[PDB]
Amino acid sequence: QLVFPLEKEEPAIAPIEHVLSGWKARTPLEQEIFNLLHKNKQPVTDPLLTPVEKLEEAKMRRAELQRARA
Amino acid sequence: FLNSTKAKLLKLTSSSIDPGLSIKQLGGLYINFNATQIKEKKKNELLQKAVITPDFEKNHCVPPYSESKYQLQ
Amino acid sequence: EMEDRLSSESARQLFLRALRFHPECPKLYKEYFRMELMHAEKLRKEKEEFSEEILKGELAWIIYKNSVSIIKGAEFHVSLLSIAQLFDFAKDLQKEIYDDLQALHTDDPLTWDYVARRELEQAKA
Repeated sequence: QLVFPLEKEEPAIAPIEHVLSGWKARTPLEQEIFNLLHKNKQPVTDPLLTPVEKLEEAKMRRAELQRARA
Repeated sequence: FLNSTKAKLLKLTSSSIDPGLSIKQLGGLYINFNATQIKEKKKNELLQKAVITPDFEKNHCVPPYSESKYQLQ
Repeated sequence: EMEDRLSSESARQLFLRALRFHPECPKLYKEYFRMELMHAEKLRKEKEEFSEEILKGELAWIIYKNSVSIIKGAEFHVSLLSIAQLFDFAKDLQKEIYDDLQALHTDDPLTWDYVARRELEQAKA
């Protein structure tokens, strides 16, 4: 059996964690919390739960993922 | 089920997050997970639609038990 | 997300999005205030096993100022102090909230009552 179109399609329901990435900040509450986090080290989103679109900064980020998994 | 977290098992906070609505305030879950409310309602609604009614003794002649379709038409 | 999946980041975005749908819900603010203080305790326990500003409870304090501005009520203001007293760490946060009670909220009986009951808490008789 051959199915057309050949290109695959993503599942219908996104599992929350993918949806969390799309949101940005417009409320003054979000701006202050957003600003205080980036001036420090803490990330906004969970790296392992939230996938990202498929040099040294990538290497240290991979180390952060290894620690978060740990 | 409503509030049984593993953070309760491994104490990390003084108090937990409180949802305002509770299961007991609502009708409750439809299923049981250990060793019926709709069934009483269906029974009670069916009971209300019965030929035996208040003033059943008052009526002098009982309505007929069954009628042919031709007579009803 | 928090108590089971242990992801503080996911719980934060769920709370922040929730306030955009319900800007005036006091229940959402109080639980969001509680959640960040829960996050701070996990970070204090994280340090003992092995940034400074959040560990002081500053990130919860930002929730305090904005929620007071949106909801101008004494009972909601006192309520945030009730959760604040529940957390033993960052007593200064309780101290900052308690001082703003009398200064900001005046001409209302409830604030004067709370100070009275706070002083309340054969020789012993």
